[PDB]
Amino acid sequence: ATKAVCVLKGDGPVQGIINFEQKESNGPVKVWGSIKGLTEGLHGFRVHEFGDNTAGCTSAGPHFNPLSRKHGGPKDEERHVGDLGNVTADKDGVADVSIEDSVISLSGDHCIIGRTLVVHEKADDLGKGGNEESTKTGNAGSRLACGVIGIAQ
Amino acid sequence: ATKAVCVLKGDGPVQGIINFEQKESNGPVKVWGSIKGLTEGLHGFRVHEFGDNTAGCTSAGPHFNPLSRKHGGPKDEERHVGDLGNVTADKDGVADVSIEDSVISLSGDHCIIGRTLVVHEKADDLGKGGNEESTKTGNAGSRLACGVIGIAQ
Repeated sequence: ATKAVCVLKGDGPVQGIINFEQKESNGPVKVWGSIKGLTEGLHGFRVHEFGDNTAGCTSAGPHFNPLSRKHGGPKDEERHVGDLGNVTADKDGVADVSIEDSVISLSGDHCIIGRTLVVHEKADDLGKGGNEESTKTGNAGSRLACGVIGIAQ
Repeated sequence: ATKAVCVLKGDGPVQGIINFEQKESNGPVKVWGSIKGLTEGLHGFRVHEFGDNTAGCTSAGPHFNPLSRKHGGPKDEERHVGDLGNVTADKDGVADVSIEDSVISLSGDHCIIGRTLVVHEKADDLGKGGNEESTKTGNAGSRLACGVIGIAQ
């Protein structure tokens, strides 16, 4: 029963705390928490390859894709392990997060610990935007805030 | 040949970037970089158990000592896995770091990825301070800055 947490920060007002819990080695991971300072609406929510913040959220690099596949949505078969979809911010700029995902993991080949969680400026195409970028980054736009995913108590 | 990195931040002016590199699974780990905003002198440098920054450096928890040994020094036989000794800040408050350690690791049982790196207010007396604290926390003082250790490119 591993747990993990992530504090999200950026140059702007976007900030939040996300928690992860995976009660079983091969079970689903529950991720919940909230993010504030967001514009009302949908925002891309992904895990990027590197837990490197030497240069802001940019150093986090590309989507976490352990097995080179095209970009897609959380429910898709053809996706990136790191694609968690979108989080939704209400009129007050606050996004309450509660997701359950069984592709990402807190251990094994899909372990996201030590990697970066990012919330993007724009909603995630889920690869259905109809252009190059879509199938690549879902056109989520700039990285608003991020943090390294650490082992929690 | 895994690599890792950590951006150190706190409530004060202390901040820096540390890099880790372990070219071989069972080999030593090189850690280097620099920290600024430090008072001139020795400052404890340790890896703590949790990559949890929900409550500043406090949430990082206890030393990373998966082996229940008494506090030791970097070169001391019995030391915590997480005890990296001290880093030294020059008159300008800058500490240049270059260490090589073979107890911590970027993989396996001593894997420090996902955990927190902290630089302390006081020098780590390496368990040689003469009291009961020395052998617990080398009498290192408050946590000046920290960051979660992430996987680097």
